[PDB]
Amino acid sequence: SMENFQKVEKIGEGTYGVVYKARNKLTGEVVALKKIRLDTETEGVPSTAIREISLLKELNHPNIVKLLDVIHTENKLYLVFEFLHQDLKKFMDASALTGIPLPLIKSYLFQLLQGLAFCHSHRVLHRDLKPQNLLINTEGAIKLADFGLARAFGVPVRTYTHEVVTLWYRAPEILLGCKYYSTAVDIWSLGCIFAEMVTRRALFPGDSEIDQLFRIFRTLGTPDEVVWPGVTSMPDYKPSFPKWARQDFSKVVPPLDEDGRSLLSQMLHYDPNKRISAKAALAHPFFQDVTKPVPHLRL
Amino acid sequence: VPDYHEDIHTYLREMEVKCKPKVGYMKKQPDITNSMRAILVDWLVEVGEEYKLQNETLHLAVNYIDRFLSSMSVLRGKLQLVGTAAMLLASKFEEIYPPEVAEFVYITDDTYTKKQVLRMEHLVLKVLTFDLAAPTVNQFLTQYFLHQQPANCKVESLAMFLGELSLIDADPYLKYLPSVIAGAAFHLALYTVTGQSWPESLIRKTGYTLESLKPCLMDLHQTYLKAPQHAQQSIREKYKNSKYHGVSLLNPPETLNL
Ligand SMILES: *CCS(=O)(=O)c1ccc(Nc2nc(OCC3CCCCC3)c3nc[nH]c3n2)cc1
Repeated sequence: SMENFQKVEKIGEGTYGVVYKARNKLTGEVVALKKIRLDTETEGVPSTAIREISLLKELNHPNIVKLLDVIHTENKLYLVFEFLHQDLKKFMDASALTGIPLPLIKSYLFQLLQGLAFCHSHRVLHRDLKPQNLLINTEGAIKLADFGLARAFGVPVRTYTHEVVTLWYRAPEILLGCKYYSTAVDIWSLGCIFAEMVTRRALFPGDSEIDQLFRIFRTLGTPDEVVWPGVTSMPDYKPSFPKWARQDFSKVVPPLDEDGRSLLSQMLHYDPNKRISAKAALAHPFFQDVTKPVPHLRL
Repeated sequence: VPDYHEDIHTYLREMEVKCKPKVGYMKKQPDITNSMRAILVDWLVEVGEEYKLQNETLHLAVNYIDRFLSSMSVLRGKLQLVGTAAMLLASKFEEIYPPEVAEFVYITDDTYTKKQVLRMEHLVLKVLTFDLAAPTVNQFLTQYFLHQQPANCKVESLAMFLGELSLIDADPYLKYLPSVIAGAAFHLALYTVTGQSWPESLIRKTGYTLESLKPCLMDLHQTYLKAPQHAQQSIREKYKNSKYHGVSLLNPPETLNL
């Protein structure tokens, strides 16, 4: 089964399982192998694996990590993925002194929006976009990875799992306990990541749910009924919330040009209905000169 | 999410053809029949009520079962094991808090052991090659509901009721696609409650006309009229509940206009 794979080293542990770098001995292909223990569950095959595999088999796209094969045992399931070279978090740290060039930020954002638009068109929410889950290669590609928190949605949505998205990248409608959320939560995450590529620090690094909300409110203004109809009836809204004035976006991400600021602001719109779709975002004027540069990789 | 609405609809129309069971499969099962399958699906309806599972979960489980039995010959003693594993998988796919495996062993009355349930789970995954994100009648209905003017919750619950009755009887409903059953169910509910018909806007969306829905509609109308006599009754009981507006109490029409 695994006869043809040679393990090289461990990469990390995502939402579930463990990921190793390996190579195919017959073809030479370098792969990432995700090992999933079944004997640890005499609950059986975990729901995260069932979702990740069924959805990833449908999602074939150049900016979505490619599931090549699924290898069974009674005791282990191995997912074979295309191998990428590093995550965006590592790349951002490697760039600390020198900065990420704008062409490359633009290229990466454009590509991520293509991947996300594809997901959303195929009724999939990712629900865990963050730099650790965004993988780059030596050729200038970036791809969505770790679909262990993903799910298939219906139109219109119902109530889905609340305990969702890493805190720093979590949308206000989830923090306020809204009954329904949808594709707009992934765009929110991406907007936080766009700001983060530019500054090299997380836009809203909160330490709790209430700290997260207050950090968001200090940057974008405390939302009211005018900016976001229905906020004040949302389950975890408090009328005691401090009322902060909105910051002008040229202070939020000072290196960003007018087009960039416009795009970021539509991605961080409070009202999920008004928040820009990935599809619509691909046509924003920010991308009119987009290219695909190759990054400086220090593997 | 009106912006992806049409991309999603298109995509589900494509995938419903790929997840389609084999229409003739029961003829090739030496040991089980449509009547045994009806008994099983009816039992899954009860199980769904007992654990407060989503309707979507039930629809998915039945899809898994029909696809599995399209290629795997199964003795009657083992049909419930297949069904239990299918419901487990569906719950894991679809539910926020699925029942745990022990609960699934408990509702089979220890006919089967836990390791049997877990081993069937894995066989079902192998047989379906992990392709579990199947379109259902329920997923089409939900989209079709957005074309009401205005929403009528009796129409909605009655459509779900009819779509659910279609799950019980492999003959005739296995030959119709989910989008078509949803179409017939929505039209029949809408006409029963309001007197109105399959709207223009859905002809534009789906390409289905009343003409094209007619064969399914003729079957579904008969199922509705005979629902009180059917050997299986768990769907009629479920839909007496106020959560579904007691729609199983509404009188089916004596005839349809056509
Ligand atoms: C910190 C290690 S690294 O940045 O040098 C690095 C990261 C990723 C790869 N390749 C890779 N990795 C994964 O999944 C790894 C997990 C992803 C979620 C967070 C924990 C790690 C892949 N899945 C599919 N293809 C992958 N390629 C190499 C080096």
